[PDB]
Amino acid sequence: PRRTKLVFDDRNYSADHYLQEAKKLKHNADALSDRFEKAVYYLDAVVSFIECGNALEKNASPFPMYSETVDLIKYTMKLKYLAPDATAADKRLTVLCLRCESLLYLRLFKLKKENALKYSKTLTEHLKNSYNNSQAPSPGLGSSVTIPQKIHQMAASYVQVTSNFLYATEIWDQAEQLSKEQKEFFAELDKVMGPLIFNASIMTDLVRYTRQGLHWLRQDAKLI
Amino acid sequence: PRRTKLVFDDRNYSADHYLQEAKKLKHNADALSDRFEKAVYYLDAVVSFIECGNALEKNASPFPMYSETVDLIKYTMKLKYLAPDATAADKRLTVLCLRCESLLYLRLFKLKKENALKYSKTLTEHLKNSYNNSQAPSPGLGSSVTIPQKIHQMAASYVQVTSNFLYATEIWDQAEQLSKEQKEFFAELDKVMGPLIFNASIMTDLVRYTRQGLHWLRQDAKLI
Repeated sequence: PRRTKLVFDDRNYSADHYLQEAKKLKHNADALSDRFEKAVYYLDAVVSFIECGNALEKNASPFPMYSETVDLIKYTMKLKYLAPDATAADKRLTVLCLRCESLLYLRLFKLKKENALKYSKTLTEHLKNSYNNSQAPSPGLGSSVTIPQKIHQMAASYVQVTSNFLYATEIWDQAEQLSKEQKEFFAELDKVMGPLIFNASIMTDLVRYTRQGLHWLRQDAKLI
Repeated sequence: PRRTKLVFDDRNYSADHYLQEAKKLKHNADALSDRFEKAVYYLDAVVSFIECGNALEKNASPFPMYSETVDLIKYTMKLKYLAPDATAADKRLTVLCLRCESLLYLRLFKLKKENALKYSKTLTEHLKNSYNNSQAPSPGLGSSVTIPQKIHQMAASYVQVTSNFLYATEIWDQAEQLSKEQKEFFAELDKVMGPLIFNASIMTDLVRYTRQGLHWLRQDAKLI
């Protein structure tokens, strides 16, 4: 097919503009019957939800916005890629979802990574001291520990923030592996848009990459 | 200056070959008097230590090897970049050290990332349950927690593994920021070698990039 590259608007709108545009696209997805046509419009809306979250950061928290669209991405992928009847378009659509989900998880981590590095040093120091203080020393030789409530909650949130990265790495490798089955399609998309970089591509780079991919999918799916 | 690109040997030697070559270069660094000439040879040895660690992975653990050369990288940077008399070569040498330290930290994380994702789910589940079980419920309304020793040590190691990534991200951004002060030098190095990718560049890619950079530094420093 003849490939065309989207011309992207340089205007930066407000979060409400993108949020209202995201809701209209999701409503279009809800009305549709076909799972692929639904999933395309769901990912289209997902891109607009990401734009609204990015608008929040450019204005002055995007964390709830990004978390809730991660949830929508998960629901979106359940519409189709592991199925035996899964088509090459389903796999391509899944790769685009995985790229968004991965980079969104990485953003969720980065928004609270200042907390993570402090907590890491404090937790490491307090865990070694609470373990030593719980175990009675035995001269001539050298089951439940108690910790402060503050250290407990610091541990809980530290696990939560670092988990977001753990998911970002795993989902990124998953996208990297699955694209091997559609190497030609995504080598072309990478050629036109430049490839997404895990630690370097900003939300706008991701938004345009995904929309350009959706453009080609609708062209192959003969949709509007 | 006229830039030349190193021709890299395609032979893959054993860990002992690279380890013995790394020790000889470090001994050369120890004998030298000049801090810059020492630091160049220290980073040269660091590259060979990395090659020995990579040889261990290609053979069949590289974790001690990589951790100990991270330590050598830290000592190496203390020889010079924040100093007021710091030259453009010191800053360039520091960027190369930071690239190695960052990617080595990321490798240290990746070697034990299977433990991290399991521990994340278990810790999250057990922390919420131990916190609820410690706090007495109060009908009509809806300081130190105790945890098993196994959950304690699982938390301790989970912090240790995820920390390695926290350092990798922070040191990578530090390298990214500092190269802005030497944008021309590293735009050229990136052009000849291809740019290092945080989550994608393997150890061999990093080894050659660093050695190519050291080549240019010795050329500008008029050293052998």
